[PDB]
Amino acid sequence: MKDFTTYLSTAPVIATIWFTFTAGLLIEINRYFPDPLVF
Amino acid sequence: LPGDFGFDPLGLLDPVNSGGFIEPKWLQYSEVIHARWAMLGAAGCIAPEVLGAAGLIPDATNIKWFESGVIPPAGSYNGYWADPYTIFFVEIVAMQFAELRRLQDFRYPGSMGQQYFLGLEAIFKGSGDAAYPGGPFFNLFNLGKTEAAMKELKLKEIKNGRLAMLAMLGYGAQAVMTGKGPFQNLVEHLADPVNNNILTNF
Amino acid sequence: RPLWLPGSTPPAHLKGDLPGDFGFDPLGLGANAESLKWFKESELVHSRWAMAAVAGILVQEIVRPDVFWYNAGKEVESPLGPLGLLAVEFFLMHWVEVRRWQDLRKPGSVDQDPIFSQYKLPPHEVGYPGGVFAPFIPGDLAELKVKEIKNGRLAMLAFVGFVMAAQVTGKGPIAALQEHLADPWGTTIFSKAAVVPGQAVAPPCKIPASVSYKGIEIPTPCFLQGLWP
Amino acid sequence: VRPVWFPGNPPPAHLDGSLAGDYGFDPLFLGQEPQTLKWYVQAELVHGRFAMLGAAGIILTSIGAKVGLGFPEWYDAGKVVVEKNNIDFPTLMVIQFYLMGWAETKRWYDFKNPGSQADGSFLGFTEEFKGLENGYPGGRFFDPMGLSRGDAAKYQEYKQKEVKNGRLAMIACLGFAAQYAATGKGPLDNLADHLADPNHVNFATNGVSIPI
Amino acid sequence: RKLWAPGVVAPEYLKGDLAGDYGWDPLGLGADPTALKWYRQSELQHARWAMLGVAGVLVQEIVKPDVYFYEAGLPQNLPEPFTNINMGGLLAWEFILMHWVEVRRWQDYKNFGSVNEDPIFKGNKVPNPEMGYPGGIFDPFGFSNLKELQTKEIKNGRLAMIAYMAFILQAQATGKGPLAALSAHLSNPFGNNILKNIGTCTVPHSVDVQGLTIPLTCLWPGS
Repeated sequence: MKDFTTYLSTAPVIATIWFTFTAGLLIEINRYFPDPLVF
Repeated sequence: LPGDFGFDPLGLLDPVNSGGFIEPKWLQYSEVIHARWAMLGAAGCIAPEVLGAAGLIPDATNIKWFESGVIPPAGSYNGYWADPYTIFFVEIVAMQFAELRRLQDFRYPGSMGQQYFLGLEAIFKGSGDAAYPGGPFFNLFNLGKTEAAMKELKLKEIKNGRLAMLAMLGYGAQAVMTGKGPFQNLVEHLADPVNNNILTNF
Repeated sequence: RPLWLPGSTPPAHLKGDLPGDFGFDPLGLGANAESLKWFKESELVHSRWAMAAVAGILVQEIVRPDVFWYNAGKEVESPLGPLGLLAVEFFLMHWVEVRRWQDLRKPGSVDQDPIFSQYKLPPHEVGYPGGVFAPFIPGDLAELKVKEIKNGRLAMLAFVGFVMAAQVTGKGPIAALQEHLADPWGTTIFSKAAVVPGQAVAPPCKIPASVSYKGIEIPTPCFLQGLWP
Repeated sequence: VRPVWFPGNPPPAHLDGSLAGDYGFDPLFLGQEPQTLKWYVQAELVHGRFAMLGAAGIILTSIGAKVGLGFPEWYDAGKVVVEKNNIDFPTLMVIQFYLMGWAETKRWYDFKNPGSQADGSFLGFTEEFKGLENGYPGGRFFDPMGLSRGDAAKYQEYKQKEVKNGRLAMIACLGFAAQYAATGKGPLDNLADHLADPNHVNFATNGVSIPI
Repeated sequence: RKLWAPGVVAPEYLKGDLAGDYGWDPLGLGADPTALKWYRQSELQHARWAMLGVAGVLVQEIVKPDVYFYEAGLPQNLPEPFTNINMGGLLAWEFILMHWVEVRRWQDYKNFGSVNEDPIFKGNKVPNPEMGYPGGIFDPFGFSNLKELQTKEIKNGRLAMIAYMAFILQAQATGKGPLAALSAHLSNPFGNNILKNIGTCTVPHSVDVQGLTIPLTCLWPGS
């Protein structure tokens, strides 16, 4: 289990998950709020 | 050892570098398992047809075995007190328990006679050998207290079981080819050992 | 020792010192002595309340029949302002209850008539004021207390059974008694209802609905209606 | 030696039998770590108690429904009561939020710091917000009847019964959810139905659960 | 000692110390002593109860050969003094008194020797030698040897259990009393048998009592 936790704290997987999180954030943003131009 | 006529052409009994379930113990274990199964299957498929042939059972019964409904395309019976799947469900859970505890033995001998199982644990000490527990239940009567007659019974079991496996093969093959009862085929080939044969059915 | 079960074993904290025990606390809740004194007090309290209640309801049903004691709350009349009556009630009760509770939480602390300094109650037991509170005593508290607790628990049972009998028949307890006597066989909740996988049945209540008093119209539901059998 | 969740195999390391309901069941070793395990203990306790709440309210309401008391079916009840009353859904929700937040935050920071919540910094109370154990805040408030402070043995037995009935209540509320998701009816209705025909009232008859 | 089969071996614990023993515990249930006493008590329970049952059904079949005991359970099926009584009060008295006496027997099994006296007329007590063996007033004539007594008791009781169950099944099948079934097998042993009557029980499928109907049952999906 601890081995698993360490494997998840490895670098590229963390980069992965953070990017996935951010991207899903912004995609949902555009979904619910389409066509942003100003403000 | 029982049923060994040296009949191992490819030499599967090779002990060196064994493993997995390619291992003489599990191998012969499965052998006798399937053999007993085939004994039971022969009895099951054969009973109702000859039983109706004696008319001692009703004609609503004695349908050809495969027409039970196990393969509904092959035909089903109705009159069953519940649903096919209804039966099948409890059937699953029951056999799950049975086979699981049998395996728990095979992996850890006697290790199903310790956790509380309703007093049926001395019954579940069996022995130091799968396929041959014994115990008060799995050996009701002390039949074979001598090892000579013991191995005699063992060989008889082996021969009977392998033969019954062959019989199941025959049942399936004929019921596929002619699409009739095995008992039907018996009556036929008795009507003509000449004109009622697999050669006729081409 | 006489036990609430012949041939059984009392629990840990139960021995028989306090009257009314015979080794009964299957839940063993009499462990903490603080809460235990608390509960002794509370049980005495309830017992005495209920004894008074059954006595009054009985005697009143007797002398002034046809007046449903259960519905006296509704059908009482008096030229006095009900609001003033309940006010006097609340204040009187707040006083007496705070006195008894202050004495419980702090034993032997209010034993004086705070007005007439001459008057001050001797030392006594919580739940046993006595002295003025018990001026005349025939016999021994040894038996008085056991009889007290016995009669009190019994009267609690009496009161609650009266309430049930009313909700089921609307009759005063004496009326229900005469009814039972009339038909020993058919006057039973047995002969009134039963439950079976096929179907269930329960007797209907006689307490009709929200009672319409002088403008308020009190909502009057039933006590755990659906599960009467 | 204690009855394992699976007879025959040995239990895991971090599973021994110290806490009630331990039958050696962590096939995924989630409790390999002590902190996480203890946290999970508290979480299971909380969730089981919530499920107990859920089952009790459900069954009461369903009885009140089936018998002619006009009680709505639970999954409709929230809407129907907010409609029958003049209440404002968001107001209800936000007050409930306030309350659960404060209390659950107290619990949270007590899990963090085991005893800092009974310091008396609160109005005047002390040790009445002091946890007896993890997930066991036994005090004068969370145990006024003082069951924990007498017969620790029967107390442990009660813990056993607690976690037992808690897992039971969790599976029960899940079951109710499933009964409605399938039949669209009241669980007590479906109950009386299976009573009518166990042979022909079941998921196999629903054909939905098992899709054949 | 003759055992329960020619040549079979006995379990370690079956010694015949209890009557009617023949070394027959194929499923080792007689392992725990506590459960063993539990089960011996229950065995005697069921043996005696079924003994009384066959006795009653037999004598009533003899005297009033029309009641069909299997249907005697109805209020209409009651004698002269009372045949339209309230099953309510019936159940009332019955359940009360039985719960009492059963709690008495239960305290017995729990503490052998605990409640031997009449708790009110305290000049009254029966000495119990054995669990499930009150005697005393329960033995008005004091025949207590005791061993053969117990042997005949347990043996005949097991056999009576069997017979009563047989009567139940035969009634379900042919809808008739064992008297009728025997007269049937005598009029014809070839006819009048299970081979013909099989697969269909006469279960009248949930008759209705004064207040409601009771679901009915059959030992097999014969219908």
